Amino acid sequence: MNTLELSARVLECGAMRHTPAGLPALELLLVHESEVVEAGHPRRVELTISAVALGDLALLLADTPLGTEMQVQGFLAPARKDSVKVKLHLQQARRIAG
Amino acid sequence: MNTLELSARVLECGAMRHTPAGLPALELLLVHESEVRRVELTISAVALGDLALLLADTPLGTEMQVQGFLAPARKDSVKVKLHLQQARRI
Repeated sequence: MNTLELSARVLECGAMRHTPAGLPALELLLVHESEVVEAGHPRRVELTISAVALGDLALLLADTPLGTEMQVQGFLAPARKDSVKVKLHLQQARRIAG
Repeated sequence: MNTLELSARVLECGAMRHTPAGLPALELLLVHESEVRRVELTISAVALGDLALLLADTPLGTEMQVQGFLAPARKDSVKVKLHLQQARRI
């Protein structure tokens, strides 16, 4: 089990790249903001996380306007081998239109 | 919406403490295993109140199913922490 669901705004949207096998790959920077209750107390949560799309989601998310609201889900992986930093690997994403 | 569901093994289980409000608090280190190399996801988790009592003194190596929200370890930190809202053994 490894699945993160998150609502966020696109803070940065990289240039479209491709793997050697020609697969589209895109890196984005997402910023999440919300209030949550912890142990029975209110708490502001502001999370910035790097996310990677590969394949069809990369094509879908390519050139997303900055500030765009999104709803994504995917799995967490270390940024780099043995890294304590984490990156979200997108499996689902949808661009919300205000 | 900010919810992470994760199966993991307890790599580190800290000593239980208490916040300035007398609330029980515990810090653990969890490791999740995935395939393609040997992908090893490590995640620092924090348990409060009742969950801290449940997880306190958990033997290392123990398999857990956890759920909660992610937040930065601190102001502008590049590191994250999983704030546990649910957790269960085996």
